[PDB]
Amino acid sequence: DCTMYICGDSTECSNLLLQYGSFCTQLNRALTGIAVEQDKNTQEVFAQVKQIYKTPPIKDFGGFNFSQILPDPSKPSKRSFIEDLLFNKVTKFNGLTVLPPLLTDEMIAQYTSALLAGTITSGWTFGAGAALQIPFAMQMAYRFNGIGVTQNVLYENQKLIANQFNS
Amino acid sequence: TLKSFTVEKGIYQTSNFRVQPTESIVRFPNITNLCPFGEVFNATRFASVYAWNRKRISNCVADYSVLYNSASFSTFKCYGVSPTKLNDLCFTNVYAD
Amino acid sequence: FGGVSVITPGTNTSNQVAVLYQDVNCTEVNVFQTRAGCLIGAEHVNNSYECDIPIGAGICASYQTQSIIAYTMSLGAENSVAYSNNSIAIPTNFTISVTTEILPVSMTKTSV
Amino acid sequence: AIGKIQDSLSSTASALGKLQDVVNQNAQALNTLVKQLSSNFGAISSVLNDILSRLDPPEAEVQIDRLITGRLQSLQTYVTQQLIRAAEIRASANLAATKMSECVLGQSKRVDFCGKGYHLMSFPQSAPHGVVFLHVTYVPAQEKNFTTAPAICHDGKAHFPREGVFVSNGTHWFVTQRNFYEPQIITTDNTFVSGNCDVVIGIVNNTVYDPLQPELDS
Amino acid sequence: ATKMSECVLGQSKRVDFCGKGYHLMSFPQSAPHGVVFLHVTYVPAQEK
Ligand SMILES: *[C@@H]1O[C@H](CO)[C@@H](O[C@@H]2O[C@H](CO)[C@@H](O)[C@H](O)[C@H]2NC(C)=O)[C@H](O)[C@H]1NC(C)=O
Ligand SMILES: *[C@@H]1O[C@H](CO)[C@@H](O[C@@H]2O[C@H](CO)[C@@H](O)[C@H](O)[C@H]2NC(C)=O)[C@H](O)[C@H]1NC(C)=O
Ligand SMILES: *[C@@H]1O[C@H](CO)[C@@H](O[C@@H]2O[C@H](CO)[C@@H](O)[C@H](O)[C@H]2NC(C)=O)[C@H](O)[C@H]1NC(C)=O
Ligand SMILES: *[C@@H]1O[C@H](CO)[C@@H](O[C@@H]2O[C@H](CO)[C@@H](O)[C@H](O)[C@H]2NC(C)=O)[C@H](O)[C@H]1NC(C)=O
Ligand SMILES: *[C@@H]1O[C@H](CO)[C@@H](O)[C@H](O)[C@H]1NC(C)=O
Ligand SMILES: *[C@@H]1O[C@H](CO)[C@@H](O)[C@H](O)[C@H]1NC(C)=O
Ligand SMILES: *[C@@H]1O[C@H](CO)[C@@H](O)[C@H](O)[C@H]1NC(C)=O
Ligand SMILES: *[C@@H]1O[C@H](CO)[C@@H](O)[C@H](O)[C@H]1NC(C)=O
Ligand SMILES: *[C@@H]1O[C@H](CO)[C@@H](O)[C@H](O)[C@H]1NC(C)=O
Ligand SMILES: *[C@@H]1O[C@H](CO)[C@@H](O)[C@H](O)[C@H]1NC(C)=O
Ligand SMILES: *[C@@H]1O[C@H](CO)[C@@H](O)[C@H](O)[C@H]1NC(C)=O
Repeated sequence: DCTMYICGDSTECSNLLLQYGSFCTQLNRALTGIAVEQDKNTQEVFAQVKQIYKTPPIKDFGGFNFSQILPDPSKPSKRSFIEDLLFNKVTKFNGLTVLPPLLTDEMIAQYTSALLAGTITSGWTFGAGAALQIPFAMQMAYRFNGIGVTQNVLYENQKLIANQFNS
Repeated sequence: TLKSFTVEKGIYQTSNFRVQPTESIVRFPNITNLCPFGEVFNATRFASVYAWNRKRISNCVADYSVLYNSASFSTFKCYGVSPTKLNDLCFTNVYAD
Repeated sequence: FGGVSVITPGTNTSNQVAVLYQDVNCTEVNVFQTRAGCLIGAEHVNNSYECDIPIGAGICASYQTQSIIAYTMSLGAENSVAYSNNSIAIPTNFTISVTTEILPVSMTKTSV
Repeated sequence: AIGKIQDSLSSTASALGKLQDVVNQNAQALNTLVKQLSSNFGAISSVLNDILSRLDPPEAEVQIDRLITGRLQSLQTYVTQQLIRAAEIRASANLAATKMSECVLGQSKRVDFCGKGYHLMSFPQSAPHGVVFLHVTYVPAQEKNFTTAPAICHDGKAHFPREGVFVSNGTHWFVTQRNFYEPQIITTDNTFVSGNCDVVIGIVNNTVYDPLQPELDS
Repeated sequence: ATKMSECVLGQSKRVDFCGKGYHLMSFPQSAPHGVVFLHVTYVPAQEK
């Protein structure tokens, strides 16, 4: 608050700031646009998928383990062990306030869970359009063919690639 | 706040809610001693210019309206503080030359 | 003390307003308590809808049949995927869609 | 789709909200710069001619000094938001130029760079203080469930498709391109041989047609 | 946003856009005031 910061609880000080025009209004509007922008930037970086996708209870992904990135239902917040590791490593009366974000950590985790489930179960088809179910071995075969590697390499070394991915 | 007679759909911050006080609390230590300003102003003899006296005054209460209502003073210019808002304040130490 | 924000639709639609007191409890001030502050005048609805007027902490307000309502904003329609190790979903028909994208280019050449 | 674009642009006036917001921000900045002239900034009057007509130079200089101080602070503040707004305008112009160069003049394979869906081409349109792109995209519409297998045993050898994925309608197995259902007979001209059935996980048994065998028999 | 759009929702062929090596697919993860990506890349190891 520009008014409370410069002239909190002083009528004469408020009268003097009224003589300077709208410098107070300009700085509040500037912080209003910044506060809107932050939520906006969160919106384009996170809400790029229309539907909330959820992984099936069957984890037969060709040996690929995703329990470290997929959310754990036991926790009240739907977050992963890795996400908890990231969240654990990150650390008044003068008119200054902190506005809460529009999307808090729970729906942020839900958006990331939807993106992860859609990616794992559909490749790029959920982003291109409707989500098309694809086996994960076939999806990685498409990815390997996308970089000039024949799919026989994956279909002969699936166990080795799964072990290296888990490691 | 928007300086317009038409408001578009959305949220707008307009004012600041404040709780207004209703009770006035003025507290000072209840010293009943009369201040020796009268001895300083009404001394029989004053010292020299270079050997200017300095009276330290403590633990007293002074009203300062005696300095106002007396018209004998041909020079009264207070510099760092307003002398009219003096009885509502309290200070650590006061020195009278 | 706390900031005062007014949630309203367009004045063409209605003159009804909803008042949010920022970052304070509903003690000093149809009352809904949110993490963003104390909301007075807006009804609380269990059903989730798309966000129209954002408030904060997942709460969005809208003017629906009429009164001002408040709800937790929805993230979209839930759609599970029938994933299995031996099933494929392949398109059989397609549509050609045209989308509009607008980007600013030039700002007004003001000389002072 | 172009008719729907025309109808949407005729109906929704808020589709050009970015351009309207830029124009409104410029207008608000200019209006703020204009209205800051009415402020006294501690002077007895905000009118320069009134100060000059009322006061002698020894005090009028102090008054106009306060006036020009407030005015220069307001002016340099205005110039500050002018430079910042020009900075995101330059960023948006660079993004639009990159978009048009990679999207109109070519076929960008970047996902969601030219709108949702598989990108085919785009057409730019003139706009006041901006440019408008009409992204023509390929979006699938109707789908169906099919049984698939990563490889096929013909004589113990593992067959993989050269392009596409094996599909089955329940009784017969076909190979088709990835983004459209177009079933074809699985032949040696569509698949290649690599490895054997003992390595590939989830391999199945089918028959691969050889076009050379009827030609040799006939 | 560009990295997530062309790296999670697709397979980018841009070098060093999704980490060193041949990019295949990536995982987004939630973070306080940020987003963190797990880029799975293809790296050759043994040559002749
Ligand atoms: C994926 O890996 C995790 C470990 O990162 C496995 O979880 C462990 O499971 C074993 C039993 O199989 C437990 O004894 C460990 O205590 C678990 N550790 C953790 C951190 O949960 C998980 O089982 C693996 N899943 C698959 C499909 O292999
Ligand atoms: C694919 O979808 C299109 C529409 O998106 C279909 O075209 C329509 O077909 C019906 C026949 O059932 C006609 O009455 C309509 O006039 C067609 N629409 C247009 C715009 O021409 C098309 O038939 C579908 N094709 C398949 C193979 O399903
Ligand atoms: C799967 O597709 C094949 C196409 O090759 C179908 O086989 C044909 O079915 C029609 C329907 O009576 C017959 O007239 C043809 O003679 C069949 N051709 C061959 C080569 O068998 C088959 O019926 C389909 N199966 C299912 C379950 O849809
Ligand atoms: C494809 O057909 C072959 C037969 O040509 C199957 O091979 C049989 O495998 C079982 C299990 O190991 C053996 O008991 C049989 O003796 C094998 N047959 C012969 C003739 O040796 C093979 O399993 C089939 N593949 C699938 C996926 O069904
Ligand atoms: C000095 O004497 C006069 C006598 O009228 C008295 O009014 C005054 O209060 C005395 N001194 C002071 C300053 O207290
Ligand atoms: C007000 O809204 C109505 C539709 O309810 C519309 O037809 C009319 O043009 C609007 N008028 C204004 C002032 O925007
Ligand atoms: C509001 O005040 C009550 C007082 O009993 C307290 O129980 C409650 O937790 C407070 N809520 C908030 C939002 O601080
Ligand atoms: C939501 O429904 C529950 C019953 O399941 C009820 O107790 C609660 O008051 C409802 N809340 C609102 C805002 O309607
Ligand atoms: C595919 O099968 C699943 C089985 O649960 C079903 O829900 C889905 O609608 C089917 N999709 C099509 C296109 O047949
Ligand atoms: C798919 O998973 C099921 C387990 O439900 C298993 O019985 C089947 O053999 C698997 N098929 C392949 C091709 O991996
Ligand atoms: C290839 O040969 C050169 C010497 O000509 C040697 O220095 C290099 O290490 C060799 N690389 C491999 C992969 O054997």
